[PDB]
Amino acid sequence: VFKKVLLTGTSEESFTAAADDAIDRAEDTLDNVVWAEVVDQGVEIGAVEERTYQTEVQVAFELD
Amino acid sequence: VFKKVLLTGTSEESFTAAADDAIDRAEDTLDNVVWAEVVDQGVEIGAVEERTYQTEVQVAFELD
Amino acid sequence: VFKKVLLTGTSEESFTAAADDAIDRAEDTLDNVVWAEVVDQGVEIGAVEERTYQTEVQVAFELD
Amino acid sequence: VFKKVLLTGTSEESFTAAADDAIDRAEDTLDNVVWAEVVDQGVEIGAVEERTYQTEVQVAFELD
Amino acid sequence: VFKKVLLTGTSEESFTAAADDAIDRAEDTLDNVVWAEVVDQGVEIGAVEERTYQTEVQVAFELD
Amino acid sequence: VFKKVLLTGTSEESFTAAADDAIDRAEDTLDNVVWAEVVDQGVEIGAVEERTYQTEVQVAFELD
Amino acid sequence: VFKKVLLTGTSEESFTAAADDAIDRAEDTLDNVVWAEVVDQGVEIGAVEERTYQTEVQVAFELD
Amino acid sequence: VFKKVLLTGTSEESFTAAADDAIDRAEDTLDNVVWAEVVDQGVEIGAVEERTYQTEVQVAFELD
Amino acid sequence: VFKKVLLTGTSEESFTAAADDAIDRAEDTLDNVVWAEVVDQGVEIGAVEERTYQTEVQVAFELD
Amino acid sequence: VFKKVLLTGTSEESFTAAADDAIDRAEDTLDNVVWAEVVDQGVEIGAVEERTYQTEVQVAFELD
Amino acid sequence: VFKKVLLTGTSEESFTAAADDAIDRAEDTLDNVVWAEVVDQGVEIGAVEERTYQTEVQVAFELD
Amino acid sequence: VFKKVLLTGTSEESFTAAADDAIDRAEDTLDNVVWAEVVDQGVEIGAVEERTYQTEVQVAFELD
Ligand SMILES: [Cl-]
Ligand SMILES: [Cl-]
Ligand SMILES: [Cl-]
Ligand SMILES: [Cl-]
Ligand SMILES: [Mg+2]
Ligand SMILES: [Mg+2]
Ligand SMILES: [Mg+2]
Ligand SMILES: [Mg+2]
Ligand SMILES: [Mg+2]
Ligand SMILES: [Mg+2]
Ligand SMILES: [Mg+2]
Ligand SMILES: [Mg+2]
Ligand SMILES: [Mg+2]
Ligand SMILES: [Mg+2]
Ligand SMILES: [Mg+2]
Ligand SMILES: [Mg+2]
Ligand SMILES: [Mg+2]
Ligand SMILES: [Mg+2]
Ligand SMILES: [Mg+2]
Ligand SMILES: [Mg+2]
Ligand SMILES: [Mg+2]
Ligand SMILES: [Mg+2]
Ligand SMILES: [Mg+2]
Ligand SMILES: [Mg+2]
Ligand SMILES: [Mg+2]
Ligand SMILES: [Mg+2]
Ligand SMILES: [Mg+2]
Ligand SMILES: [Mg+2]
Ligand code: NA
Ligand code: NA
Ligand code: NA
Ligand code: NA
Repeated sequence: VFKKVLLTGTSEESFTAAADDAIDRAEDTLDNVVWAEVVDQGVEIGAVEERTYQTEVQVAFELD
Repeated sequence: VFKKVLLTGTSEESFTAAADDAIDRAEDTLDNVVWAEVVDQGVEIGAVEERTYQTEVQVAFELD
Repeated sequence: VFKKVLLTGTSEESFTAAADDAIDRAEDTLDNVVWAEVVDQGVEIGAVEERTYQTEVQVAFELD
Repeated sequence: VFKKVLLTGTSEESFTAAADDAIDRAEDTLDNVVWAEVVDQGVEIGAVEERTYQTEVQVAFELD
Repeated sequence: VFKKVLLTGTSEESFTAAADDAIDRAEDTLDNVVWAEVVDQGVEIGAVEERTYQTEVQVAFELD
Repeated sequence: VFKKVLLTGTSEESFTAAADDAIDRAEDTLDNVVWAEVVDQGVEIGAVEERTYQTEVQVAFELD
Repeated sequence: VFKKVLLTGTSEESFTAAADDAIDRAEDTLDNVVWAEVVDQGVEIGAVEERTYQTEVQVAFELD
Repeated sequence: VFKKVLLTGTSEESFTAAADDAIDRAEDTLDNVVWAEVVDQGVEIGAVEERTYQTEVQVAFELD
Repeated sequence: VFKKVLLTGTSEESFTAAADDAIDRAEDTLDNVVWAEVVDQGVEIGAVEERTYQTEVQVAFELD
Repeated sequence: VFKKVLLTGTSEESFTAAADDAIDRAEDTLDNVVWAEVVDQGVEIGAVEERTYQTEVQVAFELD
Repeated sequence: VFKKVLLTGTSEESFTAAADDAIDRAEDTLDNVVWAEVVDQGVEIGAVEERTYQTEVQVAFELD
Repeated sequence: VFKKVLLTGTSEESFTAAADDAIDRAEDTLDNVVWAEVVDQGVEIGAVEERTYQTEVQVAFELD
């Protein structure tokens, strides 16, 4: 059985790096991370000092 | 990094109040709740005494 | 077996009341109404005297 | 010919009132507003003092 | 309030059995499981000895 | 001209059998049933004695 | 309250004429037809003597 | 950079002519119109003397 | 077993004729073409001498 | 690099068997088939002697 | 109230840079740009000297 | 007439490079490649030594 968690990573550099940011966090806390699916992308402008790229991923991990 | 939980709130009054019901529950248990996105709405009729409005939200919270 | 009818309710007050308007009509004519799913919402402005909220629902009822 | 503008209204009270907030703004600036279609709903929590309901609408108006 | 977890069940037999596999896991760990919604189906071929059917479900459970 | 009715069939056995359950009901009442399109699948757990598979189909039939 | 029926019209000439074919049938049987929304289009080739254009419409009519 | 405007053209003749009606209006007012994407089609029946075909297009034009 | 090819037909006349243009090409090369499903429509303006209607179809054909 | 082919399998028994029917055909002709994604399901009724389940899959295979 | 404009940015380097290209243009002309949502991505090949990445964004800005 | 092939490119570096990987393969084998549309993005983690970015594109090419 696989389970997915819905995470939004951030980066000041790129959409790829923002996806990596989410996956890194998943790997900090979860065992057996197997894949991530991009489900949304966007950019925060008017709340931050530098544009911040956001990539939302479903991160799948194997249970047991 | 943000994480989302998928919650369905209920209310006997309105769709807005049903969204609030989910957000209230998230805030009981989670720190740093930042936003909610409505993803579905419906009404339970033939299981309850009074019509029950349901609003399903992805509730986003900041990790750390 | 359940069947659904696709109804658009109207209200001069709210989206919730417009959903109720459709469900009320279903219950006038059908037995065993069990649930409604919101599928669209909108507002009529330039055909009516007062803004009219519209909520479109699939209304499910049990056959037999 | 109709044209649509994509507006997000806000309210501290309800999703219906947030839709009205967008439509009111359209009517301030545009002639012949005829209808609005809800395309998204959400709630701002962690940037404001009170929860703020957001309703995004395509607001249609007749040209000429 | 209901919460959903996003699980992918597997089976060497059928899509129905793969859905059951996810629901079984949810029921091992959660109280008050009430319903599951199928959101995706697929088949793993080139990583396994026998074709493996996958059915992804949102599994809803009642909180409290 | 074809018309479609939106039916949800149920089965304690499988998603295929639940689709058949809806089609059987359509054929009880309608002439010239020609095809069915699956539009949703799910499982009822916390209202029934045994898990109940649901398959929702648009059932098309030829008019005249 | 409005209700919609899901009809597929056919024509050997065009997608527009196929939509008209469905609307014509609705108007044969229903009072107060107000609008139609195109939801699908296709072409039957390998069952007919001439290509047959199909346009599927939700046809809305006012109740009462 | 390209920008899109969301226009609904109308015609008493066809869906193609309704798309043209929107594009014609865009070209009246905008320079460097490059393409249009159909996003919706429908028919107005119960507000007009003759059925009126509507085709909604995103009309893209090049900035500068 | 059926297979589909994803083709975009073009016409200077109409969306229907653009669909036909794709189907004609499929029939030049493939046996047992059975149906086509429209999946997108658009108009090329700023690359051609005359507006060019495009209709994208999945064209299904029977294998063997 | 992976490529996908869009195939509809058929079966008189089940949706799972119809998916298998498509995958079997892919494996007859292609090397390195790795996975299949279900994209549609339906039932043919009014053209065949027995109901025929159809499952449409994108079948992915590795190039080289 | 927020308003969105639908812009397609271009870059010879990356999808991230193409999003930035659109946002830069919005910021040239608009005050109070707050966020951008990616809605499409693609690559122009057969009209340009070098592959050109395109990222389409809804760019939101606060009115007043 | 245009045709599209559905390809998934891979890269250890970025989503942009993964799109390029698919387009490069198309250009190895096909004449008159004109454009690519991104339809999915994801990351393989638990099958490879280094995270592998995947970008799925419909690659369009002109026939004849
Ligand atoms: Cl989710
Ligand atoms: Cl329907
Ligand atoms: Cl838009
Ligand atoms: Cl495809
Ligand atoms: Mg930096
Ligand atoms: Mg998002
Ligand atoms: Mg009360
Ligand atoms: Mg729901
Ligand atoms: Mg009042
Ligand atoms: Mg609607
Ligand atoms: Mg207040
Ligand atoms: Mg939104
Ligand atoms: Mg076995
Ligand atoms: Mg999936
Ligand atoms: Mg049994
Ligand atoms: Mg459903
Ligand atoms: Mg003729
Ligand atoms: Mg269809
Ligand atoms: Mg005329
Ligand atoms: Mg529309
Ligand atoms: Mg001509
Ligand atoms: Mg397209
Ligand atoms: Mg048999
Ligand atoms: Mg299909
Ligand atoms: Mg360069
Ligand atoms: Mg696009
Ligand atoms: Mg490297
Ligand atoms: Mg994918
Ligand atoms: Na989730
Ligand atoms: Na219906
Ligand atoms: Na717009
Ligand atoms: Na394809």
